[PDB]
Amino acid sequence: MDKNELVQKAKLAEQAERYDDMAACMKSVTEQGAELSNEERNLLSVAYKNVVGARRSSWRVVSSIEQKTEGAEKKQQMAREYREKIETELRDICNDVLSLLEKFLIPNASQAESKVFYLKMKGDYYRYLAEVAAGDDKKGIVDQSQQAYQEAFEISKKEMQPTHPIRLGLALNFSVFYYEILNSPEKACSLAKTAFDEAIAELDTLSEESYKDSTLIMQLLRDNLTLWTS
Amino acid sequence: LMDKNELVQKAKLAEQAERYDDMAACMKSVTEQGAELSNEERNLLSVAYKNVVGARRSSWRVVSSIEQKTEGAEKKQQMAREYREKIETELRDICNDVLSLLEKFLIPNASQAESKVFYLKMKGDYYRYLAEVAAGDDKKGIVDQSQQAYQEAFEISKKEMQPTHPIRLGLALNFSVFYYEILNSPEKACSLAKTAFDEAIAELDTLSEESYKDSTLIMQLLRDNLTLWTS
Amino acid sequence: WRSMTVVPYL
Amino acid sequence: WRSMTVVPYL
Repeated sequence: MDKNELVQKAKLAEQAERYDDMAACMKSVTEQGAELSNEERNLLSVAYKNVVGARRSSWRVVSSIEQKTEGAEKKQQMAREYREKIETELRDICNDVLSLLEKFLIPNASQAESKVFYLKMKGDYYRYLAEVAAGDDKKGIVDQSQQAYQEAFEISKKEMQPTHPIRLGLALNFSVFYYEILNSPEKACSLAKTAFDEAIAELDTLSEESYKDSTLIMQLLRDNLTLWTS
Repeated sequence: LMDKNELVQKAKLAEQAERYDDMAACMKSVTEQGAELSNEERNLLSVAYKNVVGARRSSWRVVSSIEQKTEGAEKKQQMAREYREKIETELRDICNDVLSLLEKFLIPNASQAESKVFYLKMKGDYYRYLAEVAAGDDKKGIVDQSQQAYQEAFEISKKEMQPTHPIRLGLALNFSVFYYEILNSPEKACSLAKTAFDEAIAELDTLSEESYKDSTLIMQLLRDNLTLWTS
Repeated sequence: WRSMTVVPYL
Repeated sequence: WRSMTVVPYL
């Protein structure tokens, strides 16, 4: 294959809403070594997040049934084994993505827009693993998601403006990491609230192509805020 | 994984997780067991394969319309053609999967008449799905096979069922759609939908405390395909 | 729009 | 209603 055609096929799979196809294409483009476009970036995000997000939604439904089933041994042993199958599928999706990021995507990220973007993606996909991890392995998966977020966060506070969609995306997702993975609502809301207000302080710096994407995130910042304080 | 009641438990759970390939694999294993399926086990196997095939149907309509809108751009159309061909074999293999269950297990058991009609409309449906995709050589026969399934179920249903049974109005609705969307005969299609409808309001005495919602729903879709087809 | 169909779930 | 999250979408 060749890169210009794989992004065309993956772009076709997306309209056909067959996201496993679209993801296999964008893994093949990535495994070619060269750093990806700002269009090739979005496609590989959209692919795997649709791929993984399906396993995430199934997992929460099956895990909530497995908890509501206490007392019927044969119905609960049956829900447990399916959850493990579903989550094993989830684990392999996340390890698929985090191996692309350590061997191809992060090391060849030239600029700071990409370095922040791909390290927020690392934090996300470790958080997806933390959402499900148990045993004694949670502790290690969680801090590695936080060390990805915090590195990307520092570059963003330094190298990007408070309205850049990728810096408000990192605030929104990190703020959610603090709330739903670290049970720290106060860092979580202080972080989202500051990201929101520093971005309104400077609406002079919105661009003609990004003001739609930046105002959308600012709205989800204050919804995570409004949800979290009620 | 040989317990029949356990496979129906897994399929019922796959459905809640919206994993319809998993759910189809259980209800196929339940069916292959010689069985003769419950009326809930019939329902679970319907929703499974309906969702499974229905996804490939929806993808096919998206890629097939891009390939037609791509006339003049040689390389985008050769790619949309190759993807449409890829999707179509998936759709075709799902349909030959179901029609193999219906000939070897489902239609051959079928003690009752409620079930016989249900599975022969289902045969008509999944040959239609094949006709929606068939081209040239094998299309003529694929359409004829769907019409002989529908017409057997239609005759059994006029004879052994009330005009309000959701299974008899569901056949009318799909049969009318076959006439309109596969045989291009809109006048028959509307005569069939309108007749099913007017025969059903005529005898609203025979609505059940359990089925009145479901048959009233289908009566509305009969007259909605009708209103659509007359413009 | 398009033609509606059912496998009527009962 | 859950915690909401993104991926910019450029």
